[PDB]
Amino acid sequence: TLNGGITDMLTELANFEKNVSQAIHKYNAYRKAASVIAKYPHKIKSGAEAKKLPGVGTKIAEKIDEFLATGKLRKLEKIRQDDTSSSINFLTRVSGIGPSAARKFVDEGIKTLEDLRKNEDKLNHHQRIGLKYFGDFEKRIPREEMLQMQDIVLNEVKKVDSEYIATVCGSFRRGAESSGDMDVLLTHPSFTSESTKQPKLLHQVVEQLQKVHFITDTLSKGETKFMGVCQLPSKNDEKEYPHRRIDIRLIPKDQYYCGVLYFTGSDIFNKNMRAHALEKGFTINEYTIRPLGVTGVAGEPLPVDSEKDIFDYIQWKYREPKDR
DNA sequence: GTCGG
DNA sequence: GCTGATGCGCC
DNA sequence: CCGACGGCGCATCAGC
Ligand SMILES: *CC[C@H](OP(*)(=O)O)[C@H](O)COP(=O)(O)O
Ligand SMILES: [Mg+2]
Repeated sequence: TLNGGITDMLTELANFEKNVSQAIHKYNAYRKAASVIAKYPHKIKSGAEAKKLPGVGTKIAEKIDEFLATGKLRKLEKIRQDDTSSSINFLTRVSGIGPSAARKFVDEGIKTLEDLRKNEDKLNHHQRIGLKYFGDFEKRIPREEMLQMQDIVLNEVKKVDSEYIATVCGSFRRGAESSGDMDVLLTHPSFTSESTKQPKLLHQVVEQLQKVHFITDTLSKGETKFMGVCQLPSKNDEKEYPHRRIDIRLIPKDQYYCGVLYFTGSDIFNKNMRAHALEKGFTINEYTIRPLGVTGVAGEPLPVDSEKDIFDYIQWKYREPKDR
C-alpha cells in the first residue's frame, strides 16, 4: 500500500514498546498512527503533513521526517542490533508467552524455539501447546475452510441439543476471504442473566466436539468461555490440515444479540456506533443496551431479541455484516 | 505517545 | 486450603 | 501540566 515504509517502522516500534519496554499505551499509539497512515490515499512527503491526521503527534512527525530523509530510523537500528530486545520480541509470538515470561526466559538464556523444546519443564500447559502449533497458529484460515469448520460446529451443537443457538462471529461473519481464528458464540433458553445455569452446558458441547476428534487440545476451560485448538478431518488422499485456534463463549439468551454485535466487529465500527449512541442518549457495551438519564445515569437494561433492536433504539439505519 | 480536561 | 494479585489474551 | 488510555474469564502463584 501507500507509505508501506512508514507504517512498518511504526508497527515495529509498537511491538518493541509492548514486548520489550512493557508500555502498552505507547504500543496502542504507534498502532493507531500506523493504521490511519495505511488508509491515507497519498504518499507522505513531510512529518508536518502526517501530523494533520488524527493519532499522529509531534514525536511520530519527527520520526517520519527522519525516515523519509535518511531511509532508516536511528532508534530502530539500535533495537535491531540488541540481542535481548530481538530475542524477547521473538518468544512473544509463542501463544502463552507474554512480555513478562519472555523477559524471564531471555534472562535465563532461553531465546529460540530449540531452547523452549529443550526446556519444556519450565513451560506451562498453554505455552507447551503454543510451541507445539507455533507455525500453524501464524497461518491464516481461508474462508473455504472456515465454512467447512462452521458446518461441523453447528451440526455437533445440534447433536447435543436442538435448543442451542451457535453463531460464528469475527472476520468470517463480515465475509472476509481469510480469518485469524474461529470465534463461536453459544446460548440456550435455559441460561439467562437473572436465572443462573446448572453447569455442564458449555462442557457438553466441548465434550461432544472432542468425541468426534475436532477439538485436539484445551488452553483454558471454565463455566462461561473456553479456549483451545481444533483440526478439520484429514481427507486421507490429501495431507492433513493445519491446527487452528477456537474460542467458544457461552452467553445468556437475553444479552446474546448484544454479544453477537460486539464480537462481529470491527473495532472502528463498534467505536463509531458506541460514540453515536451517547449522542442519541443510550449506552451500549458487550452485555446490554441501556438509556442514559437526564443527569447522565444508566437505567435498567432494555429488552433485545435481535441486532436490529439495537439499531432501532439509537434510530440508526441497519448495516449488514458485509458493511462493518 | 497522543489526547483532552 | 483459601483468597487476592497478576499474567495472558481477546479485538 | 497531568491523568486516561479495556474491563474481564481463566490459569497460576504469593501470602496467610
Ligand atoms: C521516538 C520519540 C520518543 O518519544 P515517546 O513519547 O516514547 C523518545 O522520547 C525519543 O527517545 P529515544 O526513544 O531514546 O529515541
Ligand atoms: Mg492531529
